[PDB]
Amino acid sequence: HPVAFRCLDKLGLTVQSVKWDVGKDPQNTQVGDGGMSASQRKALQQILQRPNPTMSGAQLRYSAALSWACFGRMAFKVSVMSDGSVNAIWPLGIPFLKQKFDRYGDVESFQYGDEAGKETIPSFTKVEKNDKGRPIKNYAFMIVKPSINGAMNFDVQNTPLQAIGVPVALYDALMARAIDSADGTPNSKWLVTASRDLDDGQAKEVKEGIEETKPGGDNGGEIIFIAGTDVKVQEMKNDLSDIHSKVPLDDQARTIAGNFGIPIALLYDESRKAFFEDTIEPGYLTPLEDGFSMFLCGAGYRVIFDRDSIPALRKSRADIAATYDKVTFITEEEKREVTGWPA
Amino acid sequence: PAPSANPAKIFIRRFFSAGVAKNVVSYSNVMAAQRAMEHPVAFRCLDKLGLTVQSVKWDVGKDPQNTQVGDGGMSASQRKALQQILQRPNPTMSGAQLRYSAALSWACFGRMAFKVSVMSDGSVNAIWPLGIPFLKQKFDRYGDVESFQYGDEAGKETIPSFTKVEKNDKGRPIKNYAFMIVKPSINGAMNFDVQNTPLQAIGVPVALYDALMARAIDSADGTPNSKWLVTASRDLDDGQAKEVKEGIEETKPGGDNGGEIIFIAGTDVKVQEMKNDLSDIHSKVPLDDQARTIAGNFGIPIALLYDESRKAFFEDTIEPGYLTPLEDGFSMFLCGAGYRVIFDRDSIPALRKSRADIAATYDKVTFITEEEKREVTGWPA
Amino acid sequence: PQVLALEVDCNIECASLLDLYGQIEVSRSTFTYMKIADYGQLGEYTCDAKCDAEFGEPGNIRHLEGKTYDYRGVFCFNRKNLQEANYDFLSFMIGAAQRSHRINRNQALMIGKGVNEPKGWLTENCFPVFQTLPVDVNGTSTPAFLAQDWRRFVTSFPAEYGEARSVMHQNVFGYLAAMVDANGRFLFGDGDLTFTPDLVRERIRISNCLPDPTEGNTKGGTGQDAFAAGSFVAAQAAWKTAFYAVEKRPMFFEQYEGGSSAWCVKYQFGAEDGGFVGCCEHGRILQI
Amino acid sequence: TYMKIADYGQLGEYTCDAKCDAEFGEPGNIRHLEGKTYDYRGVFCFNRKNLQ
Amino acid sequence: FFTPQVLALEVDCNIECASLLDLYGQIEVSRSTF
Amino acid sequence: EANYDFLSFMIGAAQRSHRINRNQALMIGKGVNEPKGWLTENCFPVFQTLP
Repeated sequence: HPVAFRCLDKLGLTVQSVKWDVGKDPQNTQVGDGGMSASQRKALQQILQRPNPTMSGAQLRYSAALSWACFGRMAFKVSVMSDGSVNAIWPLGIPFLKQKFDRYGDVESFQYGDEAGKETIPSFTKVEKNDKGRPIKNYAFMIVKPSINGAMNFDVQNTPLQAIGVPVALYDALMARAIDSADGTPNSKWLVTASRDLDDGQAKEVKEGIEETKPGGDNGGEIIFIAGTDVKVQEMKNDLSDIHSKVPLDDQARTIAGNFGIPIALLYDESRKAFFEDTIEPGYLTPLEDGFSMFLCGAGYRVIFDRDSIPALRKSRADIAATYDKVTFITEEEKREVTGWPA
Repeated sequence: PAPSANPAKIFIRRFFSAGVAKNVVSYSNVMAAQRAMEHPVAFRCLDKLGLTVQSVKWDVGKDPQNTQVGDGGMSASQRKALQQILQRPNPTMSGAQLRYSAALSWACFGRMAFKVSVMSDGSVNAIWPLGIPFLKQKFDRYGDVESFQYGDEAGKETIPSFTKVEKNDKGRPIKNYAFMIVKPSINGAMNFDVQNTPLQAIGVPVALYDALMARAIDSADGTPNSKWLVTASRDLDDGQAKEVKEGIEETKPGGDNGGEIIFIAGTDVKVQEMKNDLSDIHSKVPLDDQARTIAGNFGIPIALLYDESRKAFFEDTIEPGYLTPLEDGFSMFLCGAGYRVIFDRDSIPALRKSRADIAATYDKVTFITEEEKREVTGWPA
Repeated sequence: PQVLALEVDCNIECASLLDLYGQIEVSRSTFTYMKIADYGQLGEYTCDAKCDAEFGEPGNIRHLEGKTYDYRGVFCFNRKNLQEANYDFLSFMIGAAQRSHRINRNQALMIGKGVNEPKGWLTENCFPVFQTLPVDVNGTSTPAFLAQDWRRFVTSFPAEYGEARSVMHQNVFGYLAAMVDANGRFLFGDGDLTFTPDLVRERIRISNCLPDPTEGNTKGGTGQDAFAAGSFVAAQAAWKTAFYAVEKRPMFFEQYEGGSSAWCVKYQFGAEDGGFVGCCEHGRILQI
Repeated sequence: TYMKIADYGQLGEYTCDAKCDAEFGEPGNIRHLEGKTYDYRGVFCFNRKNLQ
Repeated sequence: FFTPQVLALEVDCNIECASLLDLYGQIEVSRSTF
Repeated sequence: EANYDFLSFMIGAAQRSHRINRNQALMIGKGVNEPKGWLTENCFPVFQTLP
């Protein structure tokens, strides 16, 4: 679909733009740091910057946000070598990913494939853990979007596609009317009709006369003189300027756009800053970061993306830094952390 | 390190079959990209995208997230040779033309293909772009591509992929290879999937544009441009019906009696003036809407076809849709860790003001060291 | 108008006589193995003071082989009710096809008939079959099956063959537990309302799609309920060497583009497998 | 209402290994049937003084 | 053209006896008559 | 199965049949469904020896 694909790949592109890095978390009350080795964290940096071969971290970010937007789900695969050192990351095709639950309350393994593919990859919950807690064999993530009535993993999906079926049908139906009436309506003017008694043989003389005035004719610009037997011409209006129904078409585009959380103005800079810090960040950036941060590394250390990366926030961050500099009843360290800059 | 066991074996089982050298793009997609090169708006959008990316300047440099103290600039001479090639590719070709053709194919098909001829020691010799339409690739048994077939019958260079090729003791290749940069899509299928192109969702509007414009060109020549449908009665003695015609006709600018009245004594003749509006033949209202569609799907602010729109077009679709995927694709396999291909943002003539103001205001801040004031606005060290 | 998630189906499988048979995995669709017919006799107790010898009689070494058979099917849809349904026909049918494979494979591997089906050990009829005596009652000679037979059958297995399990329909095992001696005592489990020992210690695996001689549990037999002599009751064999089951590829599911005429999208599934009886001397069959 | 999956059909047939096609099998029934629920109620009275 | 994969099973199917040897009175001679 | 790779034999036995058929066509191919070969068109000047 034109507008649906336009809104999707925009959200995919913008999320793909942020830059990853592992860092100290701000709420580091765990003095018993979970940076188990400081080498797994190094390898974890390499892998977030260079995932599984023939794929970069950018394409990983794009595919994750895209699958999250279409289905409300995010799945991945890890290959921790033997000591908490992750080797590669693979995103999982969510349409044909099946999972099986335990007896108590949760999923334990994921089946990927109907027949030959039968890799019952374990969940992060139950897998061979290290003495500190880090896993040793493969597992999967299955990041889920919350919903009503709980049912953490048993519930229905929560995606914008659930509430745009009616408008998207209206659009494809209306544009079908547009393309249909485009070819099929005559593009001719001047419906000329003769009277009854006109002696074909001179009636054709009337046709060639009225015909031989088009650009390329002979008496163009000139007049038509008909001696007797008044012929009557009528000019067809051929409006043809409302075939796509402009008014009940843009309303649909706004609905299937606003439902995805995109200011209409995008399809001025204030709207860009809003679209970045109101929908993209608190619907794709913070859940992806929290899911990865939850089970990819120990406490005290977690995945972070630098906000300065965003080219739309550079001016915003800049002035905020300037005005805070003028304040005095505040020590330097908190002036730093309020605008990034950990220590 | 590499475990060689990806979950991408889910497709080689029965959804695909190994050793066939399938084509990378559908024949319909090639034709659609072909005919869209003559369409006015599509070609206008297409060459614009390739144009802007072709203005950016390349150079190799240290990467900012350099935690790899064991720098992958294996020789520091391969990097100089790599810099030479990113500025001077294979003869009869400049780096700009590479950027233009590469990003262009990425726009039409969502892929990027290249070829390198590393001499013997990780030193790249030259780089060649590969035609996406007639490029076939061959998959392995586990999960990925091993070779690329480039040509039908005579040209059968079974070029190896980067994954399997004669590597050095450090990891750099010794022989030729290819890239096949891919744009991902739904349902994963890293390489087995359908392309990701704006051309997918512009089929209806372009056909609407051709149809309405075909109506336009047609009705311009075919509708009589003559006025004053004059008509007479069936008693006027054709022989003086001529002279009344010569009376009314000979009033044109530069005539015998030009600009004077027409007096008809008896036998009242009846004139009617046609309209022939002809001022909405192309259906302006349902034309610019289609133009706004095929331009918006390419990620183009309508205003471009004011400065704030140019800034947005640069730092919303061009950079994070053509600059970063090309740069990461190169940086993944063209050089070792710690070093990668960079392009200077300061070379964009539109962003020169914004960086300058951001540099200006940051200067005033004091609870910040000089090095991080630098790195936040380029300027590594 | 209050659709639930309750999915009561109420359909049954068999047990699995698959962990008993010896498992072998092959890649090609044609395997071949050797077999020792007989070692033959070599050397006699010759006399003394005779500078000679005898060549005896050499043995024999046969060379056998067997192929693998395939199992396939087809099922389509209509693509119109699959888009509005409140369920998933595919994942239901994917299970509905594996369900048909597991029960067909096990049954065919048991009772298969020659061509394009692995010859089961039932129809092979080279397992030595043992039939039980009939009993007298009021002059009539109705056939029966007493607990005295079952102990005689299980114990008569040659000891040098190894340990051998037994297979029987659970209705037969119910027939044994409910036997009565002369007055009123049960033979097994005297006075506890139920006799149910650990089968794995008595090495008796139970199934439910064996011939089941007590048809519908309604032919204990005193009058017109006689066992209809000539019915299978139980079997016993060193299964790890008496019968093998080969596997090459599990089931597969492939969309069939072409034949899908834009109304009924048609899937295709299949699998390849097989089995064959080895030395059918380890193994005996009890019969009425 | 709820579902009443009746009987899985017979899908596979163990064909010969020459034909380039399978053979159709019997289908299954789902029997979407329903059921209602009843109600229980009654009353009882009192005085006011006779209860204090 | 079709090479059959040779598996490594070997059915024996023969049968020995038990042995009464250890029960009998073991003894060892060196000449041919005692 | 069939250790001798048959698929590679056919693609090889198809370009070969194509190669010799093309050479045969451009020489004597007759009008419809064949390129008009220069041997059958016969508008080259032709010289003939005398006995």
